[PDB]
Amino acid sequence: DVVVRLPDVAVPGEAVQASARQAVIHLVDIAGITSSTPADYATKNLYLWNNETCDALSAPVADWNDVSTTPTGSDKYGPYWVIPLTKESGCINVIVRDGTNKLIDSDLRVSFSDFTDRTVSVIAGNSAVYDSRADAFRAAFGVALADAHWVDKTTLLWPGGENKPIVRLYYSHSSKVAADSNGEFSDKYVKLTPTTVNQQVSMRFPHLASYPAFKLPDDVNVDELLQGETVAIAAESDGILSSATQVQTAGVLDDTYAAAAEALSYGAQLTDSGVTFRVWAPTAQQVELVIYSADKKVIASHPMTRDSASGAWSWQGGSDLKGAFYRYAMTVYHPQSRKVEQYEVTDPYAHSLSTNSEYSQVVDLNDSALKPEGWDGLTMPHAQKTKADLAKMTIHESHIRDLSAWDQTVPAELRGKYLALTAQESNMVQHLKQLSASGVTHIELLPVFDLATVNEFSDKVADIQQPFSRLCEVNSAVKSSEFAGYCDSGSTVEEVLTQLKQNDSKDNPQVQALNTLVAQTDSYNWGYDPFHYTVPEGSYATDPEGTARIKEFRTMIQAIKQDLGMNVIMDVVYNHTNAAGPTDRTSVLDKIVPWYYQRLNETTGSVESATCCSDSAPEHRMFAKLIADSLAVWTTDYKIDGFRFDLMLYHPKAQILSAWERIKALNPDIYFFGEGWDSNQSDRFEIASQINLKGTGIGTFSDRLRDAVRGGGPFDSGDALRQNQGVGSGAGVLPNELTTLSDDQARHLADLTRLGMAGNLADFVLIDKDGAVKRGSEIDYNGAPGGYAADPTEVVNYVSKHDNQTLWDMISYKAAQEADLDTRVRMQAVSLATVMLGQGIAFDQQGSELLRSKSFTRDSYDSGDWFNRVDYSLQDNNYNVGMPRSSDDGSNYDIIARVKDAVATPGETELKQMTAFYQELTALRKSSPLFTLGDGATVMKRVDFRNTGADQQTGLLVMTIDDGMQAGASLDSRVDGIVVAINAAPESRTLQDFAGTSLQLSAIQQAAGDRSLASGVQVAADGSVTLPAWSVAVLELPQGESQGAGLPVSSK
Ligand SMILES: OC[C@H]1O[C@H](O[C@H]2[C@H](O)[C@@H](O)[C@@H](O[C@H]3[C@H](O)[C@@H](O)[C@@H](O[C@H]4[C@H](O)[C@@H](O)[C@@H](O)O[C@@H]4CO)O[C@@H]3CO)O[C@@H]2CO)[C@H](O)[C@@H](O)[C@@H]1O
Ligand SMILES: OC[C@H]1O[C@H](O[C@H]2[C@H](O)[C@@H](O)[C@@H](O[C@H]3[C@H](O)[C@@H](O)[C@@H](O[C@H]4[C@H](O)[C@@H](O)[C@@H](O)O[C@@H]4CO)O[C@@H]3CO)O[C@@H]2CO)[C@H](O)[C@@H](O)[C@@H]1O
Ligand SMILES: OC[C@H]1O[C@H](O[C@H]2[C@H](O)[C@@H](O)[C@@H](O)O[C@@H]2CO)[C@H](O)[C@@H](O)[C@@H]1O
Ligand SMILES: [Ca+2]
Ligand SMILES: [Ca+2]
Ligand SMILES: [Ca+2]
Ligand SMILES: [Ca+2]
Ligand SMILES: [Ca+2]
Repeated sequence: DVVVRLPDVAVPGEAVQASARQAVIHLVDIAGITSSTPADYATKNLYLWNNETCDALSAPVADWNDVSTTPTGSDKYGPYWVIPLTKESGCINVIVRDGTNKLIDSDLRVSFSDFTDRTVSVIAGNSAVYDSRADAFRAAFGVALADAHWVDKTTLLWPGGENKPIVRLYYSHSSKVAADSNGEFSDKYVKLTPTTVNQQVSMRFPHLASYPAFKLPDDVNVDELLQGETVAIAAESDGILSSATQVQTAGVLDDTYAAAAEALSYGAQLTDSGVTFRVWAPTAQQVELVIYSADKKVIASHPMTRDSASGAWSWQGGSDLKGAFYRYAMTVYHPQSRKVEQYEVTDPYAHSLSTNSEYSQVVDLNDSALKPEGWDGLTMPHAQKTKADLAKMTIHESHIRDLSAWDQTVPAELRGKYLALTAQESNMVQHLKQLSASGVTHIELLPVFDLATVNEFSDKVADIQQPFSRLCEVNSAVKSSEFAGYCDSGSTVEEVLTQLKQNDSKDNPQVQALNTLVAQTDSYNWGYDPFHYTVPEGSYATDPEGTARIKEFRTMIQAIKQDLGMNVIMDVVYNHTNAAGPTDRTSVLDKIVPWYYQRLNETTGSVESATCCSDSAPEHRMFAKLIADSLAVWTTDYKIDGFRFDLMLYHPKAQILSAWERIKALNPDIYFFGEGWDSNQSDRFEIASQINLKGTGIGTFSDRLRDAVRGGGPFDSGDALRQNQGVGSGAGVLPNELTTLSDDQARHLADLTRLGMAGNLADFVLIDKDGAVKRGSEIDYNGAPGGYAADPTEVVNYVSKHDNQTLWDMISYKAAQEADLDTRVRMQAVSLATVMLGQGIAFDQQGSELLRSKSFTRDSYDSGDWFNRVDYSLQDNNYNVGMPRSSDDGSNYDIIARVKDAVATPGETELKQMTAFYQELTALRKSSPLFTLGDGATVMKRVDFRNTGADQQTGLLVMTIDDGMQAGASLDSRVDGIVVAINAAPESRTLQDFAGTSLQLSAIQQAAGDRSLASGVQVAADGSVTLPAWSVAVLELPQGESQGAGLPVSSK
C-alpha cells in the first residue's frame, strides 16, 4: 500500500529568490494547460506601508489610491514583486490587490524570521503566507470542508472519492490528521472500496442517495474510530493526494447506538430511594459527573460508567443528592474545532436550574413541596375530546411581560412574573376574567421554557421603570453613547423616552435609538432562543435560584385553569437551539454530542440557520426522543393542554405524529398545532406542512383568510403596506389614495375569506367571484391551492399574532383618509368577526380587543416594554409612541410618516367600545354548536353562502348554517338555522334572500343595544334585512314545535 503524500513533482518552482536587502513575494496564479501567452498582470499591485510591528520596508509608497507597485515580472506560475528593504530583519506589511480591490482581505505580515530567504508566496483569497510557490500550491491539497458522510456501520458517502484509485478513512484518537514534515500522512487508516448505496441508507437520507458510495470492512471498530477525528482521503495510484475532508457521523451514530439508547431514560432521575444520572454521549472519551454545593463549590467529581451498546453514561447515588447542583465534565472531540475539548455542560434533560442556567439541579417534580395546594386534582376547564369540542377553541396569544409589565394594579414584585396571574384585584387579571366569561377559552404562552436572551441575574439587568443611572451602570454601550448625559440625571429610562417623543420623527428616530440600547440589558424578549427545553424560564419567577420557579409556574397554570377558567397552550421551539459549537455559553446539546443534534450543510458541515439561528435535527432519533420526552414532562408534570410548534415545518411529518402518539398515551385529548409553511427540507424528509398534514388531526395556522382580511402579505414594505388593502380595511369599496386594487381582486379576497370561515377545507364547495363552482382547493392563494384541510379543526384562523404588524397598525397603514376613528374601530371588529364567527379554530393576539399597537413595529421580539406595551388601565392603545426600530422598519418610515396622523389615537372610549365588540363576537361564537361543527363533512352539509358570484355586493359576507330537516338532526333546539352577515363596506346593504322566513336578531346582540356591532340593523315585515355600514349581524330562525325547513345548502 503506497503512502499518501502531497504533490512533490508537478509543483511550481520559484520565479526568483530575494537578494541582498530585498524581499520577494509570489502570487501563485498558474495559467491554463492551453495557455499560450504570458498572463496580463498590469492591474496587479501591492500596497506597502511600515508601522510599529514592521518597518523593514524601504521608502513604502503611500496613498491607497496608488497602483504603481505592479509586478517586477511574471512567468507561467504567476507574477512576483521585488521589494526593496531597509534591512533583512523584522517584517513588512503587505496587501495584494487587483487595482483598488483586495485579492486578499486580511493584512499580511511577512516575518523575516519565519521566512529567512525573505521570499514568500500567497494565493488569492487565502491570506496565508508560504515559503515557496510549491508549498502554497500544496495548500489546496489539505483537509478541507466536510462533505464525506459516514451514514451507517460500513457506508461512507463522499463525492471526492469517485474514480480515485486510493480511497481511505484516516483516524486519530487524540490528534489532528495532517501531513507531516515529509508531506506524508503517517496516521492510521482503514481501506475503503466502491460500493452501491443500500435501500436502507437511501430511504434514511434521500438527499445523499446520489453521492458516490464506499464500503468499510465489516471488522471495522466503529466505536474506537468515533472516539476521535476521522478524515476521508483520496489519492491517485501513485500516492499523490487528490483531496481530504472531515466526516459527518450523525448517521452511523444512529445506526450504531440509537435503538439501545432509545430504550433508556435520561437526566437526574430522583426517587425517594435514590438517584440515577444518565446522559447520551456516544463519542465522548470521558464523562465525569461534577457535584456542586449551593455556593457552587465542587463537592465531588464522579467518573461515569459508559454503556457500550447505547453510548450512554450513568452514575447511581443516594437520595441525599436531592437538590444538588451538577454538570457533566466532557472530554470529547468536536469537529468544528478539530480538537478534543474539555468542558463542563449542563444536562440537556435538566428539570431544574440555578440562576441563569449555569448549573443543572437534581429534582423530583412529583414532590408535594413543588406543587400548589390542590394541584393533582386540577381539571381542564374546556373539553378537547371531540372535533366539535376542539372547534370551540378560542385562543388569546400572550407574553408574561406584555401582560403585567405596565399594570400598576399588579403588585410591584409580581410585574413581569408568572405570579401576576394570581393578582385577582388587578386590571389585567380582571380583564382576562371577563374575556373568559365572554368566550375566550385558551391562553397561549409565548416561550416559558428556559430562554437564553434575558440575564437572570437581576443586578445585571436594567428596565425602563428604573433610574437611568442603573442603565448606565449595567450597559456600557449606553454610557458611551450620545445619551451618556442622562447617566447622572435623576430621571428613569421611561421618563427620558417619554420626553424624547415630541422631537421624534423619521428624520430623528431618537426613541428607538435609545430603546435599541436598552434592549441589550433589559428583562424583555419573546424568548424564541432555547437554552433548556424542559425547565421553566427563570426571569419570570420571583426567585430564579433553584426549584422555586417550578411551584410558581404551576401556581400560574392553576390560576389560569381554575380561577380564570381557561385552558393553557405552550409555545415550544424544538426546531433550533440558541447556539452550537464548543465555545458558546448557551451551546448545550452540540457540546455533549458534537454535530448530532444540529442540521448541517452537506458540504461544509456548518450548522444551518434557516430557522434564524442554530437549526436542530428532529430527523435524528435521539433528538426526536428528547422532544417527545420533554413534551411528556410539560404534559404530565405541568398539565399543559396543548402545544404550538414553532416552525413545525422544519420537523418531519412522521416525527410530529410519533410524538403525538406518545403524548396521547399520557393525555388522550392533547392538541398539537403549529406553523406548517414550507421549510425547503423536502429533499431530506416529508415535512410537517399544511399540505402534508391534511387529515392527520394536527392543526396549522392558515395564512389564507389572514392575508385576505388584513390585506397584502408578510413581505410587503414601503407603499405596498398601504396599497394592499384587505376585506377588513375596505379593499375595493373604500379605496385609499395609493391602491390600484380592482373589484375582481377584492372579490378574490372575499372568496378566500368565505372559504376560511367555512374552515379552509380542500373539498368545501362554493361559488367564486366569477360565478363558477369551485372546491376549496381550487381557490388560488398566491399560486397554491387555497383550501388544504380535511376538518376545520386542522385550521387555525387569525388576523393578528405576535409576528408581523398588529391588526390595528395594518388598518392604520391601509385605511382610507376619510375613514374616521369610529369606522376604524369597526374595521378592527369586522376583521376579527371573520375569525370568531368562522368554523376554523380561532386564534388572536393579546390586546386585539384593545386595538393594540406597536407603533408600527413589524418584528418586536426585542423591542422591550416600550413598543410591546398593553395598557389595562385603558388610557391608549400604545399607538404613536415613537418611530419603530430603524434596522428593520427604516424602509417604512416614509409611508409611516404619511399615514400615522390621519385620525386621533384611541382613548378609553374607543378601547371600551372595542372590548364590547370583541366580547360580543366571542359570546356569539359559543352561543350555538352550529358555529363550531368540528367535522368537515358536517360543515359541507350545513354551511353555505349568499351574495356570491359576478353580481355580488362587494364586501358583504353572508354565511348560512343549516339546522333544518335536510341537514340531519337538530343540533340546536332553539334554532333551525343561523345567518352570519358581515357588511365590510361604507354602504347600507339590504338582504332579500330571506324574504318570508321570519328571521330574528340574536338575543345577545339585541341585549347590547346601540353598543352592538348590529346597532341599526333592521328586520322588516317583508323579511328583508338591512345592515348599516361596517356592521355584523347574527340572525336566527326560531325553532317551533318540530325541526323546521332551515337553510339547506344549495345544490351546485
Ligand atoms: O435566518 C432566517 C430569518 O430569520 C429572521 O426572520 C424572522 C422574521 O423577522 C420574523 O418576522 C419571523 O418570521 C415569520 C413571519 O413573520 C411570518 O409571517 C411567517 O412567514 C410565513 C408567512 O406568514 C406565510 O404566509 C408563508 O409565506 O411562509 C412564510 C415563511 O416562509 O413565519 C415566519 C417564521 O420565520 O421569524 C423569522 C425567523 O424564522 C431574520 O429577520 C431574517 O432576515 C432571516 O432570513
Ligand atoms: O445567533 C446567530 C444568528 O444571529 C442572527 O440571528 C438573529 C436574527 O437575525 C434576528 O431576526 C432574531 O431572530 C428572532 C426573530 O427576529 C423573531 O421574530 C423570532 O422569530 C421566531 C418567530 O417569532 C416565531 O413565530 C417563528 O416564526 O419562529 C421564529 C424563529 O424562532 O425569534 C428569533 C430568535 O430570537 O435574532 C437572531 C439571533 O440574534 C443572525 O441574523 C443569524 O444569521 C445568526 O445565525
Ligand atoms: O495606511 C496603513 C493602513 O493600510 C490599510 O488600510 C487601508 C484599508 O485596508 C483599505 O480598505 C482602505 O481603507 O485604505 C486604507 C489605507 O488608506 C490597512 O488595512 C491598515 O491596517 C493600515 O494601518
Ligand atoms: Ca522562500
Ligand atoms: Ca433563562
Ligand atoms: Ca431585550
Ligand atoms: Ca438543505
Ligand atoms: Ca334546531
